[PDB]
Amino acid sequence: QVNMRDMLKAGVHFGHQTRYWNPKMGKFIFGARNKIHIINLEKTLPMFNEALTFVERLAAGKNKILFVGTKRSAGKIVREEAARCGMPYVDHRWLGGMLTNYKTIRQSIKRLRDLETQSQDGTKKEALMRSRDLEKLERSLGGIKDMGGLPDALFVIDVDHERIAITEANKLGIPVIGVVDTNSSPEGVDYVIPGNDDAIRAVQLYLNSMAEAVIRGKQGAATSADEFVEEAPA
Amino acid sequence: IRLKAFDHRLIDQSTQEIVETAKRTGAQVRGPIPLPTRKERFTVLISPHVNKDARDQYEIRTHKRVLDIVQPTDKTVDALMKLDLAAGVEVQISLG
Amino acid sequence: QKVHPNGIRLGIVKEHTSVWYADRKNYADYLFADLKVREYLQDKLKSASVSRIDIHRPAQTARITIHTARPGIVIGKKGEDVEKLRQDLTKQMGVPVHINIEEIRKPELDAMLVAQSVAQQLERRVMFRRAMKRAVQNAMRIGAKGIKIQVSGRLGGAEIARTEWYREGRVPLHTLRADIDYATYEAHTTYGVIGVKVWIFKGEV
Amino acid sequence: ATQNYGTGRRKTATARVFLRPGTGKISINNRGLDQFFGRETARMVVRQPLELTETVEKFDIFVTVVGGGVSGQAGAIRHGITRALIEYDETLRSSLRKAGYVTRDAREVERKKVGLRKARKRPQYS
RNA sequence: GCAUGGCUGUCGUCAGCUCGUGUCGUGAGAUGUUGGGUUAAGUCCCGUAACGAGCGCAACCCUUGUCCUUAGUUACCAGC
Ligand SMILES: [Mg+2]
Repeated sequence: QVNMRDMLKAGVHFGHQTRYWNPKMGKFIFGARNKIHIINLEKTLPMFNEALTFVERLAAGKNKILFVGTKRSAGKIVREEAARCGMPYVDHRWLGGMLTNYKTIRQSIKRLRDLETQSQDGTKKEALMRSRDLEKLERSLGGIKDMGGLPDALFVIDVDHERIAITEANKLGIPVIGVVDTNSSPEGVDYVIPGNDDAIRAVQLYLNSMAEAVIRGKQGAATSADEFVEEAPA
Repeated sequence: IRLKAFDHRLIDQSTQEIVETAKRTGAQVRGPIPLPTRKERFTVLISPHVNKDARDQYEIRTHKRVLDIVQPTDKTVDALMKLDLAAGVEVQISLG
Repeated sequence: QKVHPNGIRLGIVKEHTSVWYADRKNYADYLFADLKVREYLQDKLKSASVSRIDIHRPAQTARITIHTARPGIVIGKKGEDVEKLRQDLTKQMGVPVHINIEEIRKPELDAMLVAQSVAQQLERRVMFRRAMKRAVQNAMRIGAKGIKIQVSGRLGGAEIARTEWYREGRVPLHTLRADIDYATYEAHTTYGVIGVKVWIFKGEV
Repeated sequence: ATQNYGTGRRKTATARVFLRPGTGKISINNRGLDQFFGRETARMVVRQPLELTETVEKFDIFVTVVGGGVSGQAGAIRHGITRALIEYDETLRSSLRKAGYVTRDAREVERKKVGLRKARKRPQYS
């Protein structure tokens, strides 16, 4: 969490290289040891703690938090520490136009709400002609079972990989919780996390903080769900 | 008995309207026998002013169907002929 | 080009409008009756819209089922037209004639009834498209799954033969399993002749 | 009993072939085999499935064939007797599936199409 | 027949032709519909600022080739 040896042992400090580089990020750098850039260690955790402050500020306010960043290599922690009743997530490539073309996706979730139940029956290959399409819809639309509204918290684990969702977020005005690296640019993201995406430990120790802060947000929402009707502790 | 109509969704669906409604009244009537089918092709030209190799060809059918009694003792089907004629079935009687 | 959508499905979808067996010596003496009946009846029933006129021949006389969506105009004060025509259909068709009248509830889902209204609107000097954008959505609030309407002809212009084409929904035409209506009624304006085609697609199988 | 019924069709022919134990009695439509098929090579082609299965001397053969052409009836018998030989067992099944005798030849004549003159020949243009 | 409806030829039974919403472009546009593999086929698979839908292709129809059931006169002759 806030502990320093969580930052030291996970592999946060190291960057990509010295030629893969961006001087709009270079304020938040510490050195260039052995031709690999070393990120700053002391400005991270004040920024990192205040990111979880506004996660918990939203999480007790009856809204949604969206987890993205689908890489097949190290995105399985996003597959794992999610999929509960307050946070949607994604599993495949981010579709071009989702927040802005949400009227179409409302029509394409109509197929999703049937083909699970439609496999009750199961001719012979004709059952396989429709049970094949259930795999692709599970691969992309499976993580979103929510319908209605727009997610009030986009948590991007990798900014350099997905400029698609950041553009479609700022067209609508929703907060973006990005995790930038050395090479990626700190523009478009709202609450920055100057961290690293080059280890399974660092991608896990960024996300144990996030799914815990919404449980306490739900524990805070369960603390406050009596405040909605009763006024004596409210 | 012999039957003539234009489509097999009448004439082979009115034999059961006769076989059931005569064997009920005691007399024995055997299974109906098909006959060969009339087939007449009509190749007509299709363009108003001439272009010869564009054509269209039709065909008119006529289904036949023959019943066979064993013991004639029922005038029941003689009254039930307006029932057994429905739209396009013609029945010439051969009460064997 | 686009062989007629009844002539490919006589069989798997629809049936004939007239069923009667005839010998080879009287086959061409019942057709000439039944073809100048339909030219007679539609010229009399220009109003009280008529879609289908079926003719059966039972034993030795006749039967006719005229379909209207407004039967009260034809049966007016208990058959003042019914017995009047039944006297005078025998004068063209020497057998005694039956006349039977049903209803065409949902009149905006049969193609002849729709396309007669198009000739009425386009001879009242109504706009060629404001008449037809409203004549498809009205036939899509209730019923069909696809409608095409082609309007071809002079269309008001000087030397202009344009074709309006508007479509909604789904209309197949190379599926014999489906069920398609079709009708071509024309229009005589103060200049030119406008022909209208309608392809109301009801449910399949 | 031992009477065996065999049918076979090739090029709009149809042959009733009866097969029962006997001594070389080959008779077709109350005619001898050399007398019926006048001067052709198919006088031996009707024996080709018979001498393959080494039963040329051990059966009576009674054949009644209708329709077809001259050398189309001879093919009907050859297909016809192979169905009659396999009423016994499937010992000679593999001796005839490999021989290419059991499959009915599907190659039938093709209809005249409009514009064309034959089934596929069309007139000359320039 | 250059005032037009109706009906037919033609490219060509060739595999294409368009729309909705979205984003890029000052705009005419474009993207979907491109890439890799494959197919008689814009037929499929993997990819991917596009996600879908229609017309088409395929199948649905007819006929010919195998067998089964129902049927035996005017058709049929193995047994008598
Ligand atoms: Mg194209």
